[PDB]
Amino acid sequence: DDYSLVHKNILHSEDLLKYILETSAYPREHEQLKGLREVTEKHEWSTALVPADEGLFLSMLLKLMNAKRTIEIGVYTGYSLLTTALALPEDGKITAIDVNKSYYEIGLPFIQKAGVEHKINFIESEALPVLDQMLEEMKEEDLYDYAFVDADKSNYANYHERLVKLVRIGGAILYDNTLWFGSVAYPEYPGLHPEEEVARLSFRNLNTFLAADPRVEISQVSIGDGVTICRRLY
Amino acid sequence: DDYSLVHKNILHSEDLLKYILETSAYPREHEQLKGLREVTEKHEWSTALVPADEGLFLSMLLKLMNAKRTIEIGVYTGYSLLTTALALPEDGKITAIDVNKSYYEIGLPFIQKAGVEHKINFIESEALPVLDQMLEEMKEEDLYDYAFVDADKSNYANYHERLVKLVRIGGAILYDNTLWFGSVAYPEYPGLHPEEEVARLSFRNLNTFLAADPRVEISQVSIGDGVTICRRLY
Ligand SMILES: Nc1ncnc2c1ncn2[C@@H]1O[C@H](CSCC[C@H](N)C(=O)O)[C@@H](O)[C@H]1O
Ligand SMILES: Nc1ncnc2c1ncn2[C@@H]1O[C@H](CSCC[C@H](N)C(=O)O)[C@@H](O)[C@H]1O
Ligand SMILES: Oc1ccc(CCNCc2ccc(O)c(O)c2)cc1
Ligand SMILES: [Mg+2]
Ligand SMILES: [Mg+2]
Repeated sequence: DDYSLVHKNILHSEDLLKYILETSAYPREHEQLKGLREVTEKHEWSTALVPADEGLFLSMLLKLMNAKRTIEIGVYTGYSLLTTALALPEDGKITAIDVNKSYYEIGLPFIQKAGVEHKINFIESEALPVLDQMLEEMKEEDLYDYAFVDADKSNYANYHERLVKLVRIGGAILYDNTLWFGSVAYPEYPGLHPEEEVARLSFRNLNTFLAADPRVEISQVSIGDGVTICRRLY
Repeated sequence: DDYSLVHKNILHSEDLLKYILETSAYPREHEQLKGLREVTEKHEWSTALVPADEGLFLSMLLKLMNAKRTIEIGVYTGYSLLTTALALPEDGKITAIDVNKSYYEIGLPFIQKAGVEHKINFIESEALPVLDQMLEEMKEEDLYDYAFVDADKSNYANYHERLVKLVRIGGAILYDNTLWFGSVAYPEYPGLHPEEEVARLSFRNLNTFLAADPRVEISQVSIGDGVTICRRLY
């Protein structure tokens, strides 16, 4: 009623997305992930929730690459965070960052019931100052295997400049929402809320930049709202 | 053309697909992959060609899991095979299986000029006999890291029972076309060629079976025509 893109999906039909969720995603969704999702769906910002089919995709990536130490930028109620914590080994460690811990406390009971809260170091701050402080203290043997970026959309390019130094060589950086409900496909797009237009132009610039960035290999994956996987080359 | 689905997209517009390919895939596509794709686009069976954005996704998965030995079932002109060979290290090895070597001869010059043909063992045969002989010969030290299944659609479930024993624990099995142009989303779908309808039902059964299969964790990804990633648990 205030933002324009919230009822749009990138697949050709709602029926196909429902088929995917019902056939493949929900039967593989942890019970605490199911709980966190269903309370979040009643929250006013439920449009920002990472969907269940994308969540299982993040879980698969974490396990295939044997991730141990991860960083999560943009937590909200914690669906992707809890997804990550359940995918990591028992000794896995996550640095979670979000300006608003009130959202996080919506999901924390489910994280606790899942028995994975011990893996999480939550920092209530803006992401950039923490990443900049991490650049001064980071030791080469302390680099992250994996980074999920899902915070302020207009700041992804700034996040990238830090994360290509905070993630190990061969580690992964994942940028959520890089297709922005399909609106990135046109130079001009009508009738968006000013912040949705800022994010749209930001993603158009980020997609072009990442495609030309020699520090990484990339794969833009038309899952959820678009996820761009980056792999650090040096 | 006899098939009915060949031109249907699973994204909501051609413009979105073309944005992804033009922005994120084509600029990252190896020169020999581009040449192979262009020749194949002129072939009568170009519909079955793995698309460029999915190719980068397959390549990203291989590198993040540091795959070294792979199997490829369903080669055609070799786009995904070349993709796999370019991702592997210099001493990587691939077993490629297809019933029609003449398709493979179309892309072979591009594979050779990429300098990666030495990694490929091409077997001109039906996949099931080869897979069965592989299970009779395979030692635990020889198990594959990664398997890409993209051959006779109605036989995926049969391939699956062999491949869950031929990929290592923690190894990945990927099935192509698991969304089948979106037509899997409904119990019935009018206007299909008979063997288009057989594949559709075979994928509907396959997707339900894979979601319940305790031997693997899965992730169905709405990229290309749908890719289902399986990871062997035991
Ligand atoms: N500058 C900033 N630094 C850190 N977090 C920020 C931020 N600006 C916005 N955010 C947070 O980023 C989140 C985006 S919604 C994130 C969704 C979440 N990944 C999921 O799994 O569902 C919001 O919770 C918002 O509070
Ligand atoms: N029983 C069988 N065993 C092995 N290959 C088969 C087969 N039946 C069909 N095929 C082959 O499977 C291929 C499917 S098209 C595969 C496309 C390819 N993966 C790409 O990257 O473009 C065809 O080449 C067909 O010849
Ligand atoms: O300042 C904004 C930016 C965008 C909107 C519209 C969509 N709401 C944000 C959103 C949507 C999906 C996500 O995945 C995500 O992280 C966030 C509203 C206010
Ligand atoms: Mg998001
Ligand atoms: Mg295919």
